[PDB]
Amino acid sequence: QPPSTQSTEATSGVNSQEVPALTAVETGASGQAIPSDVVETRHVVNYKTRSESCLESFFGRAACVTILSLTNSSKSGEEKKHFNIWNITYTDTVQLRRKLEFFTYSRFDLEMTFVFTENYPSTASGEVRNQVYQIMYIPPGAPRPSSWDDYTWQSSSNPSIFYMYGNAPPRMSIPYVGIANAYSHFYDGFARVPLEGENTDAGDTFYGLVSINDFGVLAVRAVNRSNPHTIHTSVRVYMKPKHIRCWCPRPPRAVLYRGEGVDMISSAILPLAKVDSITTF
Amino acid sequence: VSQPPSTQSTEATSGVNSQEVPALTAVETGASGQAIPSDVVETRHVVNYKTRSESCLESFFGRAACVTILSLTNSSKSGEEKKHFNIWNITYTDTVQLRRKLEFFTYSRFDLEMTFVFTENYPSTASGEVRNQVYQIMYIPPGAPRPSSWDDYTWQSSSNPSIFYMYGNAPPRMSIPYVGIANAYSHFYDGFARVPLEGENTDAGDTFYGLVSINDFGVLAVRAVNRSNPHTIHTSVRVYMKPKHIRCWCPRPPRAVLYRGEGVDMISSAILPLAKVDSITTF
Amino acid sequence: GAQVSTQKTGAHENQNVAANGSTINYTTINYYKDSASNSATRQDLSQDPSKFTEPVKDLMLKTAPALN
Amino acid sequence: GAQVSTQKTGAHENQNVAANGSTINYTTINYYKDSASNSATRQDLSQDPSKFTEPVKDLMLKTAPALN
Amino acid sequence: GAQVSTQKTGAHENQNVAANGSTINYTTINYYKDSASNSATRQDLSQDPSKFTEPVKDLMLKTAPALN
Amino acid sequence: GLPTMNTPGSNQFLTSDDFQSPCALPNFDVTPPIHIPGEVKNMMELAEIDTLIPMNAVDGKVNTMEMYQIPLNDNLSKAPIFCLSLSPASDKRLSHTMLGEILNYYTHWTGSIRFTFLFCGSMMATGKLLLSYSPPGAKPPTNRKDAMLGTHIIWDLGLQSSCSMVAPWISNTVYRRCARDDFTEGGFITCFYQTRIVVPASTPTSMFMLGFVSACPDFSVRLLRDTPHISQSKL
Amino acid sequence: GLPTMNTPGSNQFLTSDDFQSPCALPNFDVTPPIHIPGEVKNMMELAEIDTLIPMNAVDGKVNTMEMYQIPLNDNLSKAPIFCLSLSPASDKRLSHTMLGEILNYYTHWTGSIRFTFLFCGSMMATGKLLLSYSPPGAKPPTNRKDAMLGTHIIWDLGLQSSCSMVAPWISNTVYRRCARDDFTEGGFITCFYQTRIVVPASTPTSMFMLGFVSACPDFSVRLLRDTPHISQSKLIGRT
Amino acid sequence: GLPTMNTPGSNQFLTSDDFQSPCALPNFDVTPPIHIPGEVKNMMELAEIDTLIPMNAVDGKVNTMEMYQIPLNDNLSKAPIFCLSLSPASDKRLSHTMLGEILNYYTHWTGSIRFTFLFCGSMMATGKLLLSYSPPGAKPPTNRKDAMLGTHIIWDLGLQSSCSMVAPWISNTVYRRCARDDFTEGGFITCFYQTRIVVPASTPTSMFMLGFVSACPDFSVRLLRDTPHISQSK
Amino acid sequence: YSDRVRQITLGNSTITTQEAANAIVAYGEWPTYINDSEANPVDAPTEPDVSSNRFYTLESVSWKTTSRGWWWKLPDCLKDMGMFGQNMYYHYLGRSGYTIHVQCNASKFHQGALGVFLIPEFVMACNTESKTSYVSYINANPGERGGEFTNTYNPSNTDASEGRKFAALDYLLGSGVLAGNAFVYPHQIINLRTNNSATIVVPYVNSLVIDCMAKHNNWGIVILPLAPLAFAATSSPQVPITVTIAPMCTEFNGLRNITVPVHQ
Ligand SMILES: CCCCCCCCCCCCCC(=O)O
Ligand SMILES: CCCCCCCCCCCCCC(=O)O
Repeated sequence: QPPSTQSTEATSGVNSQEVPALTAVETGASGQAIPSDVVETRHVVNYKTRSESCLESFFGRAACVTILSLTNSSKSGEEKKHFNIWNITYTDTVQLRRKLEFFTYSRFDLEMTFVFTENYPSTASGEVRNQVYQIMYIPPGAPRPSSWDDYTWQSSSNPSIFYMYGNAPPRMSIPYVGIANAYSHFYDGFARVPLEGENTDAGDTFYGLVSINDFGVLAVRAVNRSNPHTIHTSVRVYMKPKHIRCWCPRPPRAVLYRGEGVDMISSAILPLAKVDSITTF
Repeated sequence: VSQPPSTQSTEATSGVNSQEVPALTAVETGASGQAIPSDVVETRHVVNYKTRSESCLESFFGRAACVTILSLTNSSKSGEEKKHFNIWNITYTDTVQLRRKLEFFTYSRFDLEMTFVFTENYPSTASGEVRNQVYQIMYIPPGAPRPSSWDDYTWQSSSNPSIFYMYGNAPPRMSIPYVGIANAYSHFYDGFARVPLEGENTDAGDTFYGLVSINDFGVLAVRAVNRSNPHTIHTSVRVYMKPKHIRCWCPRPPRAVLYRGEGVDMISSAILPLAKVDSITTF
Repeated sequence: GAQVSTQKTGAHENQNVAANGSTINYTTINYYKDSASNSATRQDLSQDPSKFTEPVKDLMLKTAPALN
Repeated sequence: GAQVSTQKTGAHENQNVAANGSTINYTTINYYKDSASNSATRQDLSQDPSKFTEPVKDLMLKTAPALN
Repeated sequence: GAQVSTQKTGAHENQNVAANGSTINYTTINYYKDSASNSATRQDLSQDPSKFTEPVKDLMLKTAPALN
Repeated sequence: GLPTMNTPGSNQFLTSDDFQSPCALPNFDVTPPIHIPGEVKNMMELAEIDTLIPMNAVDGKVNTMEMYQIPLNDNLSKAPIFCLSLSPASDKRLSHTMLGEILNYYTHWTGSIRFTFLFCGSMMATGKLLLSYSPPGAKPPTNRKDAMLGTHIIWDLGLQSSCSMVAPWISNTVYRRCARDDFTEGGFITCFYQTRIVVPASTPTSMFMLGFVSACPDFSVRLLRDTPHISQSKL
Repeated sequence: GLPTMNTPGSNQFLTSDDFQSPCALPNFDVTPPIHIPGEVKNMMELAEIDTLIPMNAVDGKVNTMEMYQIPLNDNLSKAPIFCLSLSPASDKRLSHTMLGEILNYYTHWTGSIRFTFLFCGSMMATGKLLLSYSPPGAKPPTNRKDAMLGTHIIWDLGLQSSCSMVAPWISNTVYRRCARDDFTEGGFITCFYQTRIVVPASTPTSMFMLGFVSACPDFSVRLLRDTPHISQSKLIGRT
Repeated sequence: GLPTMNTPGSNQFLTSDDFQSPCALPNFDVTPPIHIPGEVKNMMELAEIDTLIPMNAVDGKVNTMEMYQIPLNDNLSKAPIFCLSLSPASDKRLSHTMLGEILNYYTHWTGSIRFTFLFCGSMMATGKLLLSYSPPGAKPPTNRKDAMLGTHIIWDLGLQSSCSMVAPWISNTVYRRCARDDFTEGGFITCFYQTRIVVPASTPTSMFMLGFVSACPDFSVRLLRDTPHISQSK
Repeated sequence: YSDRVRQITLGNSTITTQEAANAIVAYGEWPTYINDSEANPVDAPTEPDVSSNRFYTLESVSWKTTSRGWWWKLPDCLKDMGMFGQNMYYHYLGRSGYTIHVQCNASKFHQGALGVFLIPEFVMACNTESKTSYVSYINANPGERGGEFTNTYNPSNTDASEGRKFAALDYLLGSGVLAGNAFVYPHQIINLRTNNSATIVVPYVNSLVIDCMAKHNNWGIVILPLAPLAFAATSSPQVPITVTIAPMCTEFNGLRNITVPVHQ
């Protein structure tokens, strides 16, 4: 059988030199008292468990992490909008990063699902054939395409997915790919150490984990040639960690995020509500 | 691998001139009469192979029913933005046929299957090309944030469950485990969420009574996924539900009159459900 | 790890269990880790109406005068 | 080469002992070469909160004075 | 007629021994008559660098002077 | 990978479907069960409970408490007190009973039906009643004489006041329809006096009787259908 | 060759889906695991950590460090020093403690909750404090007299600087909702002086106490949900 | 017949797929294999082969044969005579060697790197060179002193015409990016004279050294990626 | 053998007290040397032993009744500390655990409390608003001197000079995270009422087995005046706070020419 939470044993009145209800918070230890130490209790049997809050369950759902914008353009301009290159990150989304940021370190495999949706944004509606999209991963160090029709879309090594609109949302599994044994959610350091002969103005984005995060980019394009009647396609990227362990827990952020790091906005330094009094329930 | 039980078989009988007369049985005791044909008439022996399977509760409650209809609209007109967003509480107030069947019991325990049927039409005189739509359904448990609009951050659904459905594929489906905080769902609640006290208003609790005051399992949110098209398109979403793995307790009669509202309220215009006949001796 | 059991009978059966040999067996496999995902249970034909039709303290006999 | 294991219980299930019926079992087969492609793992419900709630070198008993 | 093999490990998996847990197990069946239709082969980690890095007729030792 | 063929019936939504599906809330542990009394396992357990028959729903006595009260008296009569069509689903009065309500969710039914009558007179009241069931397909019971060509019980009013008659399962068919049609003739149930009710001076002269109907243990139903007694405004 | 029938639910994307999928990066050599201190296996392990309660959320204390300081004084008063609604993921004061933050991701919760109080006055100061909990009925106590008619502990201020009270699981339900709800209201916690704080010469007359809250070992949660505690402007796709 | 559910990812094409498929040419006779010499089973077998380093990157020696010829003189000097940034894939001097090119098909790499040098001067000339590797996060090896502080060997010129210096895998990360990631700095490889080259009368006083780079046996690579060194018109 | 009395003996220095709370071993783990099974570099390691694993004192700070806290980075503080400091500049890589002992003496008539929290990866926000993550090396790494917290936020949106600094807000712990949950991190509290000292054993924590100390601060330390300092005197007496730190099981790898970082 799986473990359940502990049962509470039956108790009665106590008159002893034992002090389970008294402690010393200063030690760094939490209080250890349970109802059986403080009040008379009955025997209960606990069949309730905590699987619902295990880390795999906590992090068990896919979340939207970014939105990409692709356009099929019949105009002389906006050819460039046929493809969209995004830095891979989860920091565009606050709900997911907040959950991940409960831990200093994490190790997990990741799976991605994409959802495509499209409309006809122009007043001049007309026939458009069903379109196909290519999702290409460009690893760090790999070349970027300059255009939707750029030769690098050949993908001889870069992995990619060809999705035809209307089929089941495309999907793929990614193994843990850190160069460390665990992913770092936080990094109190610099990518490079400025040395004595260097300028004293020594910030310039070197500070923070952001400066050491290069997981490549995701390049998505429509794979066709322009059609007279244009399309705006929105691609929502979903992520779900899988097989996840974490270490060195930390409290969540109470205020709105400012960019990639832990920077704060002056408009959100006061996260808690006021009350009328200390004595109001 | 065994023979299922059949309904009661009949033994052969003959008339009995005795002091044992089961026909004359009291009901004043609260018991029902138990006589069967072998007790009152001469009978033929009959082997009984008939099985009460459709009457078991799992079968009675084993079919999906439409529960509600949601209206979702996709349009380029700015005044229609709010119509791409549809919020609905889960309740079976909206569906007479299913509510009534559930009512036969005071309490029930079951897992529930949900299926969504989407249908598209043009609500206006527009009829040009639009692109195939995608719909998102996310469930928002009590206490979770609600989206303010169809296009918002809460749609991230990082912890809330959700389904993305492409129009034209098989209707999406999901199983929901029993979610009560009780050991059974209550079909009825003869009580108040809170007890007013210490001299507060004597009318207190007047609008906070009955099952609705304690019934909150969350809300279902459905939204258009696509950016707007020049030609307005409307989708009717039919939500179907089917209980399964079901146990029930404490029988009740079914409602005999037109329901009105969430609870047991009668409608004054329809409290006369029984048909009249011409005579007690009509046949 | 499949389960095998009999089917509800149809038009060409003699209505006896296993009297139709293997004809009436079917195979079912659960594909999910969460039992909520399972298809409906085997019909449970067990029942006991006395809970509602003869809920009495003093056992009643059919031939005895009910009001002894 | 299937794995067979117990399902989490639901509405019509047993005493949450998973020792009552075989109808609570389910099966699965891994279909991909990398384990990263598999389903989420079986839940490990082992816990040890003491490493965060009472990380003290010199152990105190809860009924002892915290400080003597 | 399925064959089985060890899956490559992942994030929550065991040590590099890959010997811990029967759950690391990818199962496969070929569905075509031509083996050209089969999925890719098992990783072959066998290596022989001497063919290209030390194809010396003489026996050369690393500690011995290369010359003499 | 594995070659497959999609047969007809694929990707359809059937409301009677019994296929497995992913759990939206996977690994939710279910709130533990407790014993709750009154567990119901089969709808038949409720069909077998005696329920009052709304027999006197005539001339303003319809949809009132008096609707279930069958009048009786101390006069001379060779006429029926009451008459019911047997069909538990089509008779207007039997349909609106617990048995009829469970039954109305079904199209076919079979088995014997129990009719129990309780006399609520004075203790000093006496008399004897003739209750009978006449199988279908012949001149209806009409008077008290023809009514005896069939199953009957003579109810001698006494301390064990309540009594019952079972309209035995007699049919040509295996099952009968719940739907009214001309073929599925249920037969008739009527009751008339063997003798008038007799009471002593200065006691009530009129009395009421309460009839009940319930399923016998051999009873069953088959195919489910929507119930015609439920209604709603268009949504 | 093998005939098949697609069921409802086919070709849909469920965020709760646990189906297997192809690897985009086959045969990848995964960096080996190492031992890392502080592994967390369950979120509940963090829920059991005692953290401070921002009780003093009155105007001028709210959102500053003084928010966590419960005032105490040697003046004699029968008034309560504090009051809390026991609704750990709703009460403005509790929803942002670590226990509340974990619970903000859950819909339903259960089990006892522990409250620990640390006195930070001088060594020279003494007195006695009454902590009390009552089930969600009758009236919140506004008087020590009623506070006594419930579950309570009297804490001798002394060398053991801290004490705790546990609000036992008393509920009609198995699980209470996190969402504010009258039906599932959790009860009341209050504190009164039993004995005024006694202050000798040269000792300050005002003191602070730090209150803490944590999950007890029997504590559990049922169901995940999104938190109404973090937000952002609408996200617009790069173009 | 058999009830089934299509999952996300259905009816999509992944270039990384490893699925079975029907044969377009049923029952085809594949010409039998023969023992073809020189079999390669793994790309690392090529990574371990010593190839030349195009060290003489000075304008005018670029894209010519002289590109691989490192000049030496008998002139007394304390100057550095060699400066590599190590990153096998991103260093302009290494990215075009076979090791660097193999790595330009990978995102990450590990293991120690070997540098082998060959003296091609007169038989008559002798002397000693300092070959040194200095870990990153430090002032470049400006002079011989700094080179001596780091990991080094002294190559005493004689009959054994070559020598090997190894730059061990000292890294904070397990793997480094192949990409020019300032975070995973290579460190520095340099060379100083240990002593002036001693040249007897009537010999050349200017000679060349060749350098080679190869993978050590603990070397490996990770994810495959497109190489930036090749292109074409649309 | 009471819990209130301790003797800490590392290297060639001993710290004692007649008043302490039992020491915390974060996560229940002691610092150890890297096992062959988890090693990254192949360089035979430098193991300074007593040369590094001894206590050093950071400059004492004064606790005023208006203080909002102090912070230090652990490896940064020890950067100039004798041989430990030299090995940091001589090697690319290095690893150490720590023993941290914090003291603050007070009279029986003083009240107030200092929480001592250790934050693995203590990452503080940029005080510029403007461009994100703009922090200078020099201000990020103050040495044993440390830096402080304020109760006001004033990002220097118009000037980098005050922007190169951290937005060290006390009530959001410099990161946006509420101070009341600081207790999640290993911590011990010095309550002037009773306990005058705190001891915490700190394991090395990273995603790597070993890293470069010149680039990364594995741990930070925060001392927060959770309860105000007070005394009956209106003089609002300040009391010293002394933080004493020793590295543990120190090892270094990757000997290189000694480096010097950008200086003030
Ligand atoms: C074919 C697509 C390959 C995508 C590779 C990148 C996978 C996610 C990298 C980890 C995300 C950052 C985590 C962190 O902040 O520590
Ligand atoms: C992801 C979707 C979650 C849906 C949760 C709601 C499930 C139904 C709640 C129970 C409603 C009352 C049932 C009853 O009357 O017996």
